[PDB]
Formats: sequence, structure tokens, C-alpha cells
Amino acid sequence: LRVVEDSLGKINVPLERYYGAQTARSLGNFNVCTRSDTMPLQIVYSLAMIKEVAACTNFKLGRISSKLSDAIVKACREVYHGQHDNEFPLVIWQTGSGTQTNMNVNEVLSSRASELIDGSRSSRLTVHPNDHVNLGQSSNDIFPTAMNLSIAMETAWKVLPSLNHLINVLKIKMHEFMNVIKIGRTHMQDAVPMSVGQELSGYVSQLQQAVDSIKSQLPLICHLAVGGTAVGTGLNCSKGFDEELCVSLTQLTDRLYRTMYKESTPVVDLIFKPAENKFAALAGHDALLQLSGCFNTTATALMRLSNDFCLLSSGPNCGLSEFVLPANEPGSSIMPGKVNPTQCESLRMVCLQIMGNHFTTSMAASQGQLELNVCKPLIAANLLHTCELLTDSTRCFADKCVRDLQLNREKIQEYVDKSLMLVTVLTPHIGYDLSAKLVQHASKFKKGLRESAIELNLLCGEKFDEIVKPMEMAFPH
Amino acid sequence: RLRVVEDSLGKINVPLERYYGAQTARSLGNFNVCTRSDTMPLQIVYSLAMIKEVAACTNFKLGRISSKLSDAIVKACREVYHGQHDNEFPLVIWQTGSGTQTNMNVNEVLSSRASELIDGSRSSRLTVHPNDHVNLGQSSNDIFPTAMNLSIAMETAWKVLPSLNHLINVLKIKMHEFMNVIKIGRTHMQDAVPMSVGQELSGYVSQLQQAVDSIKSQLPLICHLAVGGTAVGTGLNCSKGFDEELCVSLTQLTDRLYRTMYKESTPVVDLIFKPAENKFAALAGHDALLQLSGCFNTTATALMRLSNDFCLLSSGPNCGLSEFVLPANEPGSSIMPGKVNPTQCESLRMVCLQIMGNHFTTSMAASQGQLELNVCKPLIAANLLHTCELLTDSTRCFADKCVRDLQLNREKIQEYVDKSLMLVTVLTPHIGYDLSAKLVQHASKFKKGLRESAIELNLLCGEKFDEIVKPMEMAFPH
Amino acid sequence: LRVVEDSLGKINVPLERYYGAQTARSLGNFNVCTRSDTMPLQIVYSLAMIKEVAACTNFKLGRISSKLSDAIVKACREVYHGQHDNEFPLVIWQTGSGTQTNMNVNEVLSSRASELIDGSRSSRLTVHPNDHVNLGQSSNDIFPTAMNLSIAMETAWKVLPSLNHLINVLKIKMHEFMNVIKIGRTHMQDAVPMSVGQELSGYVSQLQQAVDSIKSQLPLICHLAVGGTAVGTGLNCSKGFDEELCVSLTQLTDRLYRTMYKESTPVVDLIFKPAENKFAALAGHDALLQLSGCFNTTATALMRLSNDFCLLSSGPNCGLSEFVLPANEPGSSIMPGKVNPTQCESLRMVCLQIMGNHFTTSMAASQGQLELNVCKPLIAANLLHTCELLTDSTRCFADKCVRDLQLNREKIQEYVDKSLMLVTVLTPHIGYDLSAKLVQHASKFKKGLRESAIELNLLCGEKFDEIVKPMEMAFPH
Amino acid sequence: RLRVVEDSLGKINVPLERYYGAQTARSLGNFNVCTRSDTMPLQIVYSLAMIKEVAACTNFKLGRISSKLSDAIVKACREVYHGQHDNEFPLVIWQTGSGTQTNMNVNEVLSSRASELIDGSRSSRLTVHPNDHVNLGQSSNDIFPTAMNLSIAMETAWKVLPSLNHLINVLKIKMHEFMNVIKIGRTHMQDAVPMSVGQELSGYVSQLQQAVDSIKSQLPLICHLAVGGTAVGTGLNCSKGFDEELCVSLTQLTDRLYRTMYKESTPVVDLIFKPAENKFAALAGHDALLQLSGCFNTTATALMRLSNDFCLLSSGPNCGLSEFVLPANEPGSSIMPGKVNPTQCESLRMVCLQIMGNHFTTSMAASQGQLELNVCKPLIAANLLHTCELLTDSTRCFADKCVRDLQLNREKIQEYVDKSLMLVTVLTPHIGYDLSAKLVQHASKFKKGLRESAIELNLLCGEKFDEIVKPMEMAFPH
Repeated sequence: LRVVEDSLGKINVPLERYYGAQTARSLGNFNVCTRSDTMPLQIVYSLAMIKEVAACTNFKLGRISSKLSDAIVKACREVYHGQHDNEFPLVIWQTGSGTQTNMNVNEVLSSRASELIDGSRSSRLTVHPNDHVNLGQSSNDIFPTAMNLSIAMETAWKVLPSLNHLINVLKIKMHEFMNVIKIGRTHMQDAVPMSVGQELSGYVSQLQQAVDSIKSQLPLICHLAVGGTAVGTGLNCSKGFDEELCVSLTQLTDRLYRTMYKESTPVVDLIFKPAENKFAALAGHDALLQLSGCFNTTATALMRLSNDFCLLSSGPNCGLSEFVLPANEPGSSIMPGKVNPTQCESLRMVCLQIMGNHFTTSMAASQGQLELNVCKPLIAANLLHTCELLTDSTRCFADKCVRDLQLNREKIQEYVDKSLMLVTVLTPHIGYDLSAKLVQHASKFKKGLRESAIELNLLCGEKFDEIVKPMEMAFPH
Repeated sequence: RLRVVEDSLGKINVPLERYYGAQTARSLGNFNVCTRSDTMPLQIVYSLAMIKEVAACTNFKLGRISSKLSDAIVKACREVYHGQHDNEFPLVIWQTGSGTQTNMNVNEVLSSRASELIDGSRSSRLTVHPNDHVNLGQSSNDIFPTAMNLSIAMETAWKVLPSLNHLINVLKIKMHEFMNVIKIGRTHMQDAVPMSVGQELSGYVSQLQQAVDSIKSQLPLICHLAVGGTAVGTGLNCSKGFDEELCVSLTQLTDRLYRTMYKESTPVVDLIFKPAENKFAALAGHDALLQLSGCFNTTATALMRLSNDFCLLSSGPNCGLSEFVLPANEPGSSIMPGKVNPTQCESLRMVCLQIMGNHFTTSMAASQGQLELNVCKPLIAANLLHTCELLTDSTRCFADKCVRDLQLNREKIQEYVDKSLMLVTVLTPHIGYDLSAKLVQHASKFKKGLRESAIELNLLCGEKFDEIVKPMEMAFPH
Repeated sequence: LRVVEDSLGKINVPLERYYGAQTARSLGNFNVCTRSDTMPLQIVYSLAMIKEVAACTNFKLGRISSKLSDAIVKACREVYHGQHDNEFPLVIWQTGSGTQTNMNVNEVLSSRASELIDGSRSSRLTVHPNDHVNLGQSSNDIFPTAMNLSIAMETAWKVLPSLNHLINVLKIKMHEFMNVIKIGRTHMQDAVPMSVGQELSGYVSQLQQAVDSIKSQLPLICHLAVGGTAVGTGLNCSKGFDEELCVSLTQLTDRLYRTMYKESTPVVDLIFKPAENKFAALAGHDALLQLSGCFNTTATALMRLSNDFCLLSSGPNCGLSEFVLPANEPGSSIMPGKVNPTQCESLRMVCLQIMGNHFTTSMAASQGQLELNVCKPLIAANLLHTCELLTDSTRCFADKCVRDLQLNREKIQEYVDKSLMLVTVLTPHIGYDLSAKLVQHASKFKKGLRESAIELNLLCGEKFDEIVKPMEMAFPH
Repeated sequence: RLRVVEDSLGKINVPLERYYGAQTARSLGNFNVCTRSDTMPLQIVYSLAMIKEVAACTNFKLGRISSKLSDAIVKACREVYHGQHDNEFPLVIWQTGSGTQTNMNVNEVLSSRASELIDGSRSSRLTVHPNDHVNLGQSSNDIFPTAMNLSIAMETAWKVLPSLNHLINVLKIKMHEFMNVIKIGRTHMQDAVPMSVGQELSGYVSQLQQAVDSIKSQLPLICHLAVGGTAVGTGLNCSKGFDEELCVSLTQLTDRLYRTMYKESTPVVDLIFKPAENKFAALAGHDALLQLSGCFNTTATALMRLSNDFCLLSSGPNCGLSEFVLPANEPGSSIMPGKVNPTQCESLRMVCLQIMGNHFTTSMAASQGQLELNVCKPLIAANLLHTCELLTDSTRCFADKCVRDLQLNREKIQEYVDKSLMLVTVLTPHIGYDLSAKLVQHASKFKKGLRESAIELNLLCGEKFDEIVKPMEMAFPH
């Protein structure tokens, strides 16, 4: 157990650990779901990235030596390559600025950088957390910068590929079943013929719309608060520091993608720029809430996909039984041989959690107080949870449900034959009023449209077979 | 055409015929926000009129105003809540967050009407002062929350609960009518084991009875009124006993009103008004109303499953489940002739989403307390009263236009009982879960029935099977 | 009382009224908040516009005579110019497709058009609601078309001008007070100097971001379902009807703007195009929910504006008292001469109602069932309520609060003089650790930074006056 | 390294050391969704272990299984809820919506452990079958909702209520310590009339007591368990009396557990488990849990005003209200040295927004019932248990790290009492509202005090004013 000190006095940390007084204090002061609600590591990794480019920029502006800059840079890289995950024990439910996690990163980099320079660990640190590692920075501007950076990388590199994968797997089935005629249902009542491919193209469209909205929003969250310092004025920040750091951060993220993902083109290039208004970048998270809204819309689209796949696979004998979903596992502890649409149920629960995350972000975004919104850790945790949910859940559904989707061709054709709303094609011939008489007749006396149309002397058996052709109704031009 | 009126800020015009004064003319101009559709609910105005009546009587009995004045205020009050002045209240929800301008809107109408009743003529010199007489011993801070609780208590007790009890009672008819009709339960929308249509209907009855019981339990908690707290809850400029006497008189007034409105009828709950134990909490928060909002939120979630289940079970007529036949109340389509839709289900489902949204809005408003006063009061009142009318009208609509004349497709239902392979569930205590699984897998992958599969596999004889496989006995295994 | 008939039998309507059987039935069948929850007239007006261009397009494709087309067209115009508001009594809480309001418009146009042709009103109508007025249309495609059209016009012509007006009034005060130095507050604690203009520029930025998002979303909601008919296949719709109707609707909306608003350029041109995927346009409202999200973000920005104006006008003696808001009315029934920030309280309640409207739309958007989302009237009513709230509330706040905003210059300057976090400029001189000692001293012995800095022999009285200059701290470059 | 396991679908590998079986190996691979952080809460797993214990005992006493088998299941059960197998439960929340895979995850661990306890060695032939023995007379459909209600009942009774009572008790200390310190109330953030700091603190105590009382009242309603309903609520393949005997044994088990955990302690509520009156509603909906979610939502809204009010009142130290001095638990800033922030307020406020969001999520899940089974169960459980831990930890954190050592800036508070012009409110019954308004307008627009303005205007003599203007008497006008 090492001993460290600050303004408030003396406190213990484990001797193995790189974090210091401020981390020790936050550990004890914020004992709220410490087991499960750790600040997301994506925030810690992005803070490490920002401190690296801050070190390089501070050296280029002649504000710090190259001995210090170099040791910090090597410390930063160890953190975002995941060699110090256990140096970050602080929870989401800390200070609303994320100051304590910023100090946590400052203290771990400070002490490690100090170890690399010295060669041993001493009580007197060569690298100061405030004077060196945090130089030209507040938590007020650097925490929002880490929020936007971490969420831009999650969204561009993890979320978009997953959504594109699900779109691509639906497109395979869309084409595979484009010529399979089924009956449309509106208000869950029998409607007119359409193809299975047409129905799948509806989900592809909704998900493509979602992907297009997210791609458009990304460049706007790549506007960074960095350089605003305490209240947005940029006091204690060098002229050009915001612009130079955003250039370096663009190049570091460009290199990082290409180390992580070989022979791939990013779906969107991440070009970081200083925010046009640093006051708005501290006082609000409008651009992150707009992305939250894009994820909310994505969730509502994914909800219909799940619910429609559950409805169309209902059965096997007392339901619709149009769709056959792959059977991945036994369904029931009590009902032997029952197989449930469990990939649909997983996605639907994930979607409700994304929508709830969006309502939480909305309320948190609305709680601005003068110069600083102090719900930042909650906005970060909810958007980063949504990124992981969309990433993992859409890929699960694509691979464990859509990939091996099959049809019950006999049941589907039974529905095409039996829908009374085939009569719809006859309304331009025999009129809307006489078509209703026809359907009312077919229902009462439990007979088909053809037999009924002859029986009421309204259409000849020859004319009926000429007018009513299912596949031509699904594609009428 | 106009009447020059005067406030502490100065003079302004109102139409000659109106009884509303200067602060109403000001509010009207200052808050031009959805003025066509977002008028402060009249239930708040009527409840304020009822409070002003007993407030006058209580102030007279505590020797703070005259019988001449007190008698005049009472008669004007009665004209307002009998609905003889509905055009004297044009202010919107989106006013001051204390509802002060609606309080002063009622103060002015009663001020000037009571003044015309005494003098027998309308002179610009008012005999009854809206602040000194009509608003005597009151703040907007305590009276507007008192009118919120009073308005919502009467809506909830007298309109919402009778509507919910009516829907439960019509569901109970059908529950009894179909208690012995065996259908197949569905879990995960997959075929499961037998149950009765009545057992399935008992599920919605139970959820709706839980909702009624939660609402009946919450009502006496919202009958705790802020009255007597005045500006910040200290009771400054309110005489001792005023709150306790006003609550007794209000209890008696609401008791009389119910028996005027509803003949040969026992109220589902007696509204007994009492002062809140903590007047500071009664001004600074709306916890008791937000708890009632929660009860309505849970009711909406129960009604949502009733809607979605009736839509699902009535799907068809030829390409769906087709267990339920809903009354056909209209033709149904503009292009697909003879198509009838479950429109009563769709109406109720949209209403339930609006109630849940109303609950989310009320939750957010209740969270925005600042020191001594929550200033989102009109928004909380508007959302809660809108939910009361939606619950009242929609549950009765669904009861009378869907459930009352619900019929079954008994042919389709019996088809499902014969074909469900999960009837195998009953064989698990004889051959085990493992060998029961092997059996239904054979029945499924050889398009074969359960009995043929258990013989061909040799798991149970055809006589032993006939013993353990009775659908009516499976729904009521006792 | 006239008598009319349909499939379900015979029913009464008032003899004065133009609506018929389907409207009569919906009146009786959906007795839910009939006093207050009427289907919004903006939906009825947009349905009238669509039926007009449908009549013209049906004639150009040779599918209806010019006698009928012409009478319908004149009927349509009477409705959207507001000469038949009382012919539409149906509520939001009807069928989830809006079929009944579509029939209501069909019946009123049918009967009026029939009156203009005949010259008198007869039981036998010349103009059929289904065969003529609804020709080539379902409620499944025409109700979503009326939703997008009505909300595009509300947003482009009413919402955007109101938001632009509020931005323009904040910009006047932003410039007027750009050189007035005040103290920033973070976590509601004393921070560093900034100008009042800088603080106002934060709200201008957030509202400009909101306006830019809404302008970008409008062209996407101008993609219309029209021509999808029952399930999206376009059965019983003529080839080119969707494309020709969208051309005519673009030109009608262009003319309508210019009759409504003289010597003005629309903020956005409304160019209607057929939706690329008619299935998605029936099964979902993703584009309307994306606009809902833009309105949600706008509400969170307007929330901080309101709450900040309430906080900074707190007083007059026991609060911050930086801002003097115009006194529009007496504040209290009991506390004489008290004046409350009632324009802030109105806007804050409006914003909570917009966010609640967005949560309701989100849940309604998520409830898709196979080919048709049947929560359409609820989505329309909530977005159109939000349009009216944003339109009227932002203009109220702009004109009744921001326009005549004044400052308490003496109180503001007292705060600049007294904030101990002026010490922030000294940390690059005397260090972060020695600056903290300075502030701790100034607090304990209730003395100023200057007197304290000398007393601790840390900075000379001359050097201190040189380093600490408020106006230079707000604009450090 | 691995153990070949077998299900009705086929064979698969698990690590040699693990007690989990085939359906756990399958679920793990099939639902790779936030596997690092969204593990099914262990409270659900422990409650399932407790139910399996009494289920074994009840099945033995009803003559449906052996004492050899029953005794073995009990010992494995105890190892699970004592926390000796936490790494045997790797499945996520985002599994099947019935929680079947977590039910089978517990069935398998108990199956194989009980099998090793009897045989004294782990053979691939299991003496205890997870379906036939451990899951005897049970469905996931009735047992997972039983574990939901049991897990949330114990969290709520034993952790949440003691945390809320602790915060009320620390607020009551300060309420008493400052009952006679006069401050100025603020309505609309404008200066209002005198009140005591203790009166203001009594507002949060009242709101938090209302929350505790609503939660205590809801707890016996969630102790109504789905157990006995099996597949669809009919009780098919459950023996008569099993539910009633299991609930008696569970009551006794939870009673023993409390007294093992907490010494010299009376539970705030006794958990008395009973079968639900309607098993169909107990499977198809979670109305009772959503009502408790509502109670937590209202608690969050009350805690939000406590947070925002403490942040507001502690604003400064030189350019804010500066009435409250919050304990300084840390240095506070990275660039502004000596700046201490109200971090305990910010923590609690973020927690309250998360609880409200959790309530919105739970509301939406509760609305998505389809026929016989709500299949959003893990999501409802996860949200409610997360809210229980947040309420438990955050209210205690705020109590101990903020309220306990709350002090006042008595100088600043007394400045506000002297300067508030709304002290004029007390003069309204003497000179009237109109002439009281004219007075304060003169005092404001001539930078003059109230007494000087009433003399210079001639409204009340300097001696009569000294009679009617006492701040301590204004806060307690009796």
C-alpha cells in the first residue's frame, strides 16, 4: 500500500497501481454500482489518444520538453492498447464533468511516464498530472472531446459494419425469394398479393435509411470542444492548439483503423475539426443527441423486423407458419421439442433498451446549467451501450436468423389461393359496390370468389380466370 | 365594445360583455401558444370555483369577511361549475408554471359577477376585490395544486373507475360465456398446451382489476390538499383552522355534487379531503399525482395487451389465427371492398401509447422542482386530465363496440386443439422429457400425428395414450 | 336530418352536412375525447390538396372525365381555404390507417362536387367517393402522403421562420452585450470571465444546429408513399400516377406559399418525389421519426435557454440578478409587486411537452405490423402539435423576453471583481499547487487574491495588476 | 479441456471444470450480445437457486421425487446462493424473453453438482436429470417470473428501504439542527417570504417518506408469485398444493436468510409469499413489478429536487446563492485550483435520470405482452434490479458524503432575510394588496428599504411596521 497526498490530506493506494490521490478519493466518495457501472474503457482509451496528440502539440508549440512529451506518448499507447485496464476503477456516477476520470488518466500517465524517464518509481514524480499531462486542457473541453471521439470510432468502425452486414444478408434473401408470391396483411387482415422479396425490401429500405442518417451525422460529432478550456474562452490554451491537435487526432485515428482492420475502407473517414462555438460544445451535446435520435429510429426499424419474423414464423400448426427460422436450441424446460423465435426476442429486448437509452440521453441533454452540462458520464455511458448493443445484436440476428431463413411454400400458396381480397382487381370492372356484394356472398356461404361470381351472375368463369392472376397482382408495373 | 381594466402594472381593454379583468387580458396576449386547442382544462376552472365557494364560507365563519360579500362569491362560483360562464376562461396551459393567471382569471370573473349581484349593476368600482375578498387567505401556490388534486380526484373516482369497472364487467360476461371452450395457448407465438377462452379472458380481467385496486388505493392520498400553505408552505396570511374547515366543507360539497350528477349510485370511492401533513412538499412536488400517473401508465400497459391480443386472435379471415370474430361496426376499406378491420383495437392501442407518453411527460415535469415551488403545474394537470378523459371514453368504447358482441370461430379453435403437438407435454411424467422430445420430432418430420408416432416409435401403446390425452382435462387439471 | 345507407345498413346525418354514411358511423363508433381530440385540420387540408392533384392526374391519364375532375378540384380548394371546417368531426382515436378521415374527405368532396355539377343536392350522387374522388388511391398510401405533406408545410413555413426569428433576436442581444464581461459558472460554482455575448452565442449555436438539422431532414419527408395503394405494390394505380401527382403537388405547394406569404423566399423549397420503397413508406414512418428527433434536440436546447434566463434573472435581492427580463404582468395573487420569469416557465413546459411528444412518436413508430403501421393518426397528431408548439412558443419567448433583455451592470461587475478563480491565469506563473494555497488563504481569512498573494510572498502587487485583466481573460485569442 | 454434453438438438463442448451443460454452451454462442457487461444479474440466479431448494423439498413432501435426490439438489442450491459457483452463469440478459436459458443454466449446474454429491464422482451419466428432477413441476414461464419477484422483493425490502430510511434519518438530523434558522423562500427563483432551513428540509423528508410508504405498500403485492402456473397458467404437470407449500417454505427460507445476513435487525417489511390469484395474468404481464417501477420513478423525481436544490443553494462561493456549505470530499478541478464542486449532487442527479429511463424502458417492455406470455422478462428484471442497486448505493452515498456534514453560511442567509422586499406580504391585511404593490414598487425604483418607502408614501407609521414585520414570526405564524 503506497501513500499519496493532496490539498485534502493523505490517503493509501495499492503499491502496484499507477493511479494516485484523486482516483483514491473518487473510489471512496462514489461507491455506486462499483461492480457493474465502471466508466466505459472506450472513454479512457479516447482520453489516452487525446493526451498523446496533446503532448505532441504542446511540444510543437514549445510549451513542454521532448523528454516529457516522449514518455507521456509511450504511456498513452500502453493504455489504448489495453495494458492498464485495471488502473481505471471509477464509476459513471462520479462528477458530471468526468473530471475524476480525466484526473485518473492524468495520474496513471503521469506516474507511468515518470517511471519510463526515471527507470524506477519515486514519490517525487518527474511528470506532473496538471502541469504536463493536462497542459492546455480542462475536463470541461477534454471529456466532451473523448465522448465524441470514442462514439465516432464505435459508430464508424463497429455499428455501421454490423448494420451493413444485416442489410447485405437481408438482400440475399430479398433476391432469393423475390418471385415467391404471398398475401399482404394490413390491420392483420387478408390483403392483396405481394412477393416475399418485396416484404424483405421494406426492412432493407428502413435499415438503409438508418445507415444513411448515421453516416450523415458522424462528421457533425467529429466537431470537438478541445481548446475551449474552463468555460469555452480557451483561457490557458495556446493559439492554434485546437486546430493542430485535431489534425494529429485525424492521422492517429486513420493509422489506428488500418492497424485494427486490414484490407478494408472505413465506411466514413473521421475528420476532426474544432467546434465553431466552444460555448455550445461545453453547455450542450446537441450533435451526440442527434446521433442518439438516429439510433432510436434504427431501433424502431429493427423492432418491426424482429416482430414480423416472430409473427410469420408463428406455429408450427396454430399460427401463420410462412417463415421457418433456424432452430438454434431447445425452447422449453417443460414442453419437449418446442423451438422458439429466440433471436427475434433478443433483438426486440435490445431495441426497447436502445429506445430507453435515447429517452435517458434526451432528459440528460435537456439538463444544461449555464456554461457546462454536468450529465456527461451518463450521456457517454448510454450512447456507448447503444453502440455495443447495435453492433452485437444486428450481427447476431443476421447470422443466427436471417442467413438461413427458409419458407413454408405450401402454407404461403394456401394463403394466396384463399384471400378474398383478390376481388380488389375486379372493382375497376364490376365496381366497388358489386365487389362488396361478391365478398359478402363468398363469406356467408363459405365458397370461393370464382364459384360465387358465377352464382351471382356478375363475372363468367372464363373472364374471372383472365382478370385474377396472383403473380401479375404483385408486379402490376 | 371594450372595458378599461386596471392592474398593479397599468390599464388594458377587454370585451364589454366579459367578466374577466386586466390580468386575464394580459395573459391572453402574453401567451399566444396553441390558443385554438390548448385552453387550460375547464375541470381546473370548475374545481377553482368550488374551492372559492367553500373558501368564502370558511372565511365568513372565521370572521375574516362579511356575509354580504361571502354570499355573493358563492352564487357566482355555482354559475361557473354549473357551466354558465365557459367563455370567461380563454387562457392556455402554456402560462406561468404556478397557474397564477388561471387563478386570477377565476378571481376576476367571480370578483365582477359577485360585484354585479350585490350592486345589481356593473360599475368600474368593484364591491368585491379579486385579491382581498375572493382570493382571501389563498395563494395560487396552494390553491392551484388544490384544484389539480380536486379536479383529478373527481375525474378518477366518478368517470375513470366506472369506465374500467364497466369494461371488467363486460369481459366477465364473455369469460363466463366461453369458460368451457378449449383453445391452444401460444407462448413465443408457438403452439403450447390447452386452456379455455374464459381462462385467457380471466388474464385481462385480473390485470384490469389490479389497475382499479391500485387507483382506488391512490385516491385518498391525492385528497391530501396543499390548501393553507399560501406562498411557500408556512401558511403566512392564512388564519388557523382555515385549511381543516375548508377541507370539511369541500368533502360535503363534492358529496352533494356526486348525488346531483349520479342518481341511485354509490361512489366507487368517497372523496375525503384533508390538509397535507407537509405543505412544503405539497407546493414543491406532485408526488401523489405522479403515483396516480403511474397507476394510469400500468393500466395503459394492460389495455395494450388486451388490444394487441384481440387484433392477433381476430386476424384473417382466411390467412390469420381467426379465433375471435369482432363486431363489424363499419364497412372498413376504401379500395379492398368487404374488408373489415379491428378498428376498436387500433383506437385503444393508440390511446394506450398516448397515456404512456402522458406519463413520461408528467414524470419529467415532476422531476423539475426548484426550491419552494414546482412551476410545471399546468402541464402536469393537462396531461393527467387528458389521461382521465382518454381512459374514461376509450375503455367504454372498447367495452361496448368490441367485447360485448365478441363471438368465436369455434371450428378454427377446435382445429388448433387437434393439431397442437405440445399435447405431448402431458406424457412427460410417464416416458420423460428426453423421450417426449424424440416423439414430437418424429411427428413433425414425418407429417404424422402424435398417437401414430408413439406407436411407430413404441413409446406408449394406443390405449395408454387415449387415457393421458384429454384437452378439457388439460385446461382444468385440478 | 338526411338519410344515407352503406353495406351495414341505414343511418342519419344533419341535412346541412356534406359528410355521409362512413363519417356518421365513425362519429358514433369512436366517442373518445370528441370535444378536444378532433383529427388535425392540417391533415384534412393536405388530403384535399392530394385529391385535387389526383383529380388532375387521373384526367391526364384518361381515367376520369373533365366534368368530374373540374367539380372535385373546386370542392378540394373550398376545403383547404377553410370553408368546410365543420364537415370534419372525426377524432384522432379512429382506425390506425386514418381510413375514416380519408372517407370523410372523400364523402364531403363527393357530395359538394355532385352539388356543383347538378346545381342541387340529390340522394343519387354524380361523383362517387370510391370510383372518382379516391381513384388510384388507398388510405394506406394517401394518409402517409397527407402526414408528410402537412408536416413539411408546417415545418418549412411556420416552424423554421419562428426558430430563425428567435436566432435573429438573440443575435441582436449577442452583439449588443458582446463586450460586457461577466463570470462563467460551471457546476454552479464561480469560474473565469466570459462576455454576456459569448454566453448568448452558445444558445444561438445550439438553435442554428437545430435549424440546420431540420432543413436537411425536410427533403427526406418530401418522399411520398403515393401510388403504393393497399400493400405497396401499386395495384389499381396507373403507371406514372405517383410521379405526375408529385410534380403537380410541388407546383400547388409553390403557388400556395406565394399566395400565403408575399415578398418572401421559402426557407426550404418542398420538392415532392415518390418514395424509393413504397413498402417502407406504408410499414414505417422512419423519416417523420427522424424529424421528431430533430424537434426533440431543438426542445433540449430551448430548455437550457429558458432555465438559464430563469437562473440569471433570479432575485431581485436574494438571487443572481444578472439579467432583467421585461415585466409583462403581476406575478402573485398574494405577494404584491412580485414579477416572475413567466415566458421562461411557458417555454420550459412547452419543451417537456415536445420531448414527451417525441417519446410517444418513438413508441408509435416502433409498433409496425407487417405491411402497415396502424398508429398513423397518433404520429400525425403528435408531430403537428409539436410544429404548433415550436412555431408559437419560440416567437413568444423571442418577442416577450429576449427582444427587451437588459443587464444589471453593477451586479455583473461585482461578480467579476469577487470570483477567486481569476487565480487561473497565475497557474502558468506560480504553478497549480501554489495557486491552490493562494485561493485556500483568500477564503479562510475572507481577503482578496491581490492582498492574499502579497501576504503569502507569492506575487508582487505590481506583477498581479499586470497578469490579471478580466476583459483580456474573456478574449485571450 | 472439454466435456461433450447432449441436448434434444445434439452434442456440444463445455470447459471440463464447469457444471453448466449443453443448453448453456448453446445460449453462450447464440447470444454474443454485450457478453462482457450484460450478464444476467446474479440476483436472478440466486433466487432461482432458492426456488429450486424449496421446489425439491415440496416435490419430496408431495411424493413426486426421492429424499436421496431432493437432499442432493438442496445442498447444490445452497452453494449457488452462498456464492460458491458465480462463474457457472455466463449467459446475457439478451437471451430468450422467457429467461428459459438462465432457468436451464441453473437446472444444469444443480443437476450436475447434485449428481456429483450422490455418486461422489462426475460421470457423463447424470443421476439427477435437470428437467425430470431439478425442474420437476416447473416451467421457465412460472419460475422465471417467481425469481424476478423474489429477487426484487429481497433487494427492495433489505437494501433499498434501509438506504432510503437512512437518508430520511440524516435529513431529519439537519431539519432539527436548523429548524430555527430563518431564510427567504424562493418561488419562480424570485424572492418570496421567510421560512426556516428546517421547514425547507422537511419538504424532502416528506417526499422521501411518501416514497418509502408507497414502496412498503407495493411489496406484499409483488410477493404474489406465478409458481404453479407452468406453461400457460393452467398448472398442467404441477401437483395440487405444490404452489401453496412452496410459498410457505420460501417465506421460511427468506426469513432465515435475512437473520443470517442482518443481526439485531427487524426487516422493514416481512416478505410473505403467496400464489397469484390469477396465474394467466402472472405469466402474460408484470403489472405488480411495473407498479413498483412507478414507485422508484416517483422516488427518483423526489431525489432529483433534493440534488438540484442542494446544488442551487451551495452555488458560489462568491457569485451564487451561497446558503449551503457542502462537505468538500475532493480538490475538485484540473485547471481552476481550489475550486470545489457539488459532485455528490451531480452523481445523485445522473442516477435519478438513469432510474427514470429504467422506468420508461420497463414501461415499454410491460406493454409488449403477446397472448399467454410476456417475453421481455430479462429486460424488466435487469432494469428493476439495476434501479434497486442505484437507489441503495446512491441515497447512502448522498446521505453520508453530503447531508451528514451540511453546514450553513449564516451571514449570507441573514443578508437575504433583511433585503427581501416580499416581507410586504404581511402588510396586505392592513393596507390591502393594491397599496402593498404601490409600496414595494417605490422601494424597488428608489433603491430604498420597505420602512422608508411606507413612511415617504405615508402607508403605515414606523411603529405600526415594527409590530407587523418579524421574520421568525413570519416562518411560524401559528
